[PDB]
Amino acid sequence: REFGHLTRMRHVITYSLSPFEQRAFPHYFTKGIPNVLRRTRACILRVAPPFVVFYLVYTWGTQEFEKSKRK
Amino acid sequence: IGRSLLTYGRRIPLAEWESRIAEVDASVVREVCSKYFYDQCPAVAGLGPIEQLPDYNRIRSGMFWLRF
Repeated sequence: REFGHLTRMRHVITYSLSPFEQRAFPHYFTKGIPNVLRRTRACILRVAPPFVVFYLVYTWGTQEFEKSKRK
Repeated sequence: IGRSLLTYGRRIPLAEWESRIAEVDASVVREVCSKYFYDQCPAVAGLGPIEQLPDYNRIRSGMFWLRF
């Protein structure tokens, strides 16, 4: 299971470039900030609703324990 | 004869090509190799079937011994 024995592959090409010939942060605050947006957006419509429920039960339970002793 | 003119002027005689070669020594070779080969970036071309051909980050690390 080494590199010369893995698969067979046809007519495709690639176009690399050196590390010492370019820059590491092309655009740091103009791409990353709109990026985090579409990510979180697309996904915080099915991660938040489950955790609202644990908050509603938490406040209903300490309220009852408190008023059963202190009238 | 007709290519010397477009590149130097003065077609170079054979007596001159030999007194240039009388100059080279062992030390002259070591300098001119370091100036052109040591710690430089290469260009690479390849035609199939190649998967083994190593990644660019590992061809570039073979251009300097980690001792000298």
